[PDB]
Amino acid sequence: FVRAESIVAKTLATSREKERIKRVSILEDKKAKNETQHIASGKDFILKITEGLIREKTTYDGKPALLFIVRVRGPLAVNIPNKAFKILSLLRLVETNTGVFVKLTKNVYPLLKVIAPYVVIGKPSLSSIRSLIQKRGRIIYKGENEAEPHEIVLNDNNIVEEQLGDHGIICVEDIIHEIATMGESFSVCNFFLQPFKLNREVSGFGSLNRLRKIKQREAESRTRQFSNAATAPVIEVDIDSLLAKLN
Amino acid sequence: AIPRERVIKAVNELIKFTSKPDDEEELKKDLQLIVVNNKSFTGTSKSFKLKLLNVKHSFYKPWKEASATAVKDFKVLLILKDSDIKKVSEDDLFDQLDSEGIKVDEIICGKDLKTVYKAYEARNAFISQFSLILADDSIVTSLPKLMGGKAYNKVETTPISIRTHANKEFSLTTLTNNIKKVYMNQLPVKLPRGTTLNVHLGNLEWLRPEEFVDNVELISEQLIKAYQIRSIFIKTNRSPVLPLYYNQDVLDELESTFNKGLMEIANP
Amino acid sequence: NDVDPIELVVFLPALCKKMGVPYAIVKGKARLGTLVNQKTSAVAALTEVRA
Amino acid sequence: RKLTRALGRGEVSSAKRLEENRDSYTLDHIIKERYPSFPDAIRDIDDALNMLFLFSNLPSTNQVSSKIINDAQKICNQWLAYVAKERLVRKVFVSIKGVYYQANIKGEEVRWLVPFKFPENIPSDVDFRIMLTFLEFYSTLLHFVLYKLYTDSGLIYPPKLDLKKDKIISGLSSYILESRKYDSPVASLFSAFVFYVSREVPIDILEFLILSCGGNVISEAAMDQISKVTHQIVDRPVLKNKVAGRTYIQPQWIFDCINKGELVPANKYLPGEALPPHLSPW
Amino acid sequence: EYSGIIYVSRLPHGFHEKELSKYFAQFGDLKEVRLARNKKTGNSRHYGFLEFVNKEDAMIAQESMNNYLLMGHLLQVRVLPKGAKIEKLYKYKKRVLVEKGITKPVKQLKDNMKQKHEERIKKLAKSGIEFKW
RNA sequence: CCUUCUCAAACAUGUUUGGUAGUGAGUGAUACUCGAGUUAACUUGAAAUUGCCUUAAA
Repeated sequence: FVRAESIVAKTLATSREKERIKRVSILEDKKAKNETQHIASGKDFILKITEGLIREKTTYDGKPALLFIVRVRGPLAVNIPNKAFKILSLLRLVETNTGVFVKLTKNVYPLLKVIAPYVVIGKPSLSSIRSLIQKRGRIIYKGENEAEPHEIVLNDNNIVEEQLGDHGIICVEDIIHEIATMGESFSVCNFFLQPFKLNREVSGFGSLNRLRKIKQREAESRTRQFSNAATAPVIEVDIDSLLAKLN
Repeated sequence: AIPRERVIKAVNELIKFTSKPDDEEELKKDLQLIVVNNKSFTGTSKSFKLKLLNVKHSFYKPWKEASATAVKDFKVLLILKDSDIKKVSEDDLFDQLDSEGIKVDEIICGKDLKTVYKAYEARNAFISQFSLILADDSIVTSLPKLMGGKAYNKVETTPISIRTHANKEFSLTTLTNNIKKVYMNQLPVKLPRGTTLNVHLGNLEWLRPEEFVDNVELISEQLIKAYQIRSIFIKTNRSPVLPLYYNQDVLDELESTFNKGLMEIANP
Repeated sequence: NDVDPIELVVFLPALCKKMGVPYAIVKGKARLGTLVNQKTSAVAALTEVRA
Repeated sequence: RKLTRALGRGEVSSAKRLEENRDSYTLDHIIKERYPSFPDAIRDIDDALNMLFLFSNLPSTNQVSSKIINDAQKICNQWLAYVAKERLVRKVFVSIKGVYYQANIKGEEVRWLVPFKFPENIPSDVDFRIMLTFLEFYSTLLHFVLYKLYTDSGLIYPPKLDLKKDKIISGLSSYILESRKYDSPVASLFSAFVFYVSREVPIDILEFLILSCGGNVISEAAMDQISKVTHQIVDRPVLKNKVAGRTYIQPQWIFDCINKGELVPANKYLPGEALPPHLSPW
Repeated sequence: EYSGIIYVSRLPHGFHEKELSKYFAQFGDLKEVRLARNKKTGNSRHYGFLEFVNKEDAMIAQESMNNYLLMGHLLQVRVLPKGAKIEKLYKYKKRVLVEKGITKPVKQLKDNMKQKHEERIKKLAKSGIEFKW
């Protein structure tokens, strides 16, 4: 059975999400046209939130950066609109507890503005990147004697050499270097790697685990905020601590 | 802009029109300016922000001084940020506006609108008792959902955006200066999507005809440069209009980054 | 509704009706106890509420 | 049971206070009962080392938690830092399963196994509860042993870690060991030698071996996050232009030199030549 | 007597045609669901009608949702009497405006506004208003 | 049974500019520009009978 209160709440939340996406899309179209008399702001803001929490709002310098994006559960009673779902599917983030690497540019920024309330965005350190790749590294490999490929752990440097040797990628250390420095064949290595399947910070429904869930929800509500302002900065959090908890 | 003797005669005749011998005895004495424009003031997009026009003579101070003999007295509402509501009090405005006699009767934030005045009846009862509403320009963009649509059907209940922050921090000095400037020099006017603009000049009992003439001449001189206006009239409730201006030559105007981002984030 | 002995509250609806006070019979003295930080509660009342 | 009652009644603050006001069991008395002799503890810590180095390389799952994995990683790093600083490693053998180390600790030989940094798959056929019980016991035992060894060497335990160093590379270099001639030839091996380790070479293995048989290490992989170099440790089929003053060797030279004790000539180890067999020291 | 038509009132903002159909399809098959909306703006008038294949199902829906409290609204559900079909309930959308054609020439419109000005002069003369021009 | 655009840049604490599309129903008079766009103000419990992603899981 389905209750009318849940139906109405989902309708209202979906309507608000659609309105937010509409306003963001209009602002981005006017910014792209760049000849518009009427606009709110004409640049990009990054809000770094660290730890009783401190927030620093900075202008986006525009130089291409490296981000790690983790798909978290979205706002309550929201059915994901078509544009946000399309961007998430193109980023290969259709399910939660999944992370990918992203090359941050001026063209990438409006996509993050669209998909802000479903992801957490951070700057991965080298130790976190090495931990992610050497702990959870998987590829889709088609053997010579296998018709259909299956997903296996990134255990062979020979497979890396035979798949990305034309670009000049020999080993997993080379893949790490390419991802870290964002050089050539960065996209090739990034999509050679599968999206990373993390594990939940709190699992279980005993009394201790429910208390941990309550604390986690309180902390996430305190940290992450839903601006719904169509000019909001992109929130950047401590992805090192997040990956320590999730890996 | 407007001939001085012409506007003086029009004002004298219209103020004579009231004194020939409920709300019938009180509403028929409010002076209105009509501006007829060739095109829409705003354009194809609706606007809720009130334009501010500066005049030589004070307007709200005569309103406060003449509200002493009215059923609904003159009141001021102040809406500030939820994070800056704690940094001020009634004394923090009294000690700076006691010289000018400007009294802020109520200070609220968005939390009060969201919790205490959430209900429609309570919100209407709270809003309708204020004559001048001022709000911080940061929170003024969320007010169409908080104060509701009934509050925007009148110029007196429509909020006025004021600059409260100096150097990106809450400056009580800038807040007080903007409050004083709004209360003394400037008046609001709602720009509609049509071609007729109605300006509430005030009440005949508030000010003398000389002050009315000076204020309306300054308003006309300021609004001539703003747009390509077409006609100007002066009227009162239950009375016809009187022309004051006419121009002709202004009439002759009557006759993918998103996909690039998707490509950059996609592999093929 | 589950008060034993029932005489403790069997007169309450009539008293509320005679005094013109809105009342409601609810299931669970344990539920009312969670309301008032007790194990059980035979009755709860709202007198003053916020604006 | 009481926490469940508080949560069911909806007293979140009371539940938080109950969770704060709890005491957990410790295994220190059991450790002291089962190992009255520190030589007995040293003779038994080999299985503890194997289990901890296995669990420090596992990914986090529903059964195994990030806290447990991080604690195992910390204690393994502390053990490696102690061994490298006191210069006590004696034998190394790189087998297809992993790297076997033998080190002389307190007059006793300890042999343990370190797996490679690759995502091993969980079989979902083992008793993780039993293994985690063993892991808790082993963690307590090795905490006791590490405390005693650091104190007997005159060092502060637990050693502090450098946060930016751990952000660069999270290994034994993170923990700096503070206070308050070694035995030739293995400890004195690679003295006054600076090795530029290439990217494909295993940095943790090479750095641990060189630091235990003291030398300087310059990691190419450390330059991603952002002179004295005598040797460069590389493993590639074709190599680019080479520094004239720098000797270019393969990683097996280090292992063979450690296993021999004497300094094996570096001529027999070149990036474009065959390699001599890597014999087991045992 | 009673038909299979249900009148619903005091609806919240999120309750619309599709929401009502989705909710009451659990009670029974719906012949037609309509919601009163404003003609110029696409905003509901907070009441609507539904038709059930079974009048007994309509009666069950009424006795189930007669005084349901929903987001501060005490919903009201009535069974319409025998007959009394529902009619003329259009699903209006948010109307937009656009400038139409202006076929009168500049000279004709200037003459029209000058004649309006002369008419205003005549009206001021008629109403005993002593003003110039 | 969800919860509302809480601001930007230019110049020297100040001046200019952009940024705000609403619960519904009803009463009403009065003027302006082409069935359209505008125009004093009054009522009301949130009022109402028909304008053709799944560990917020069982």
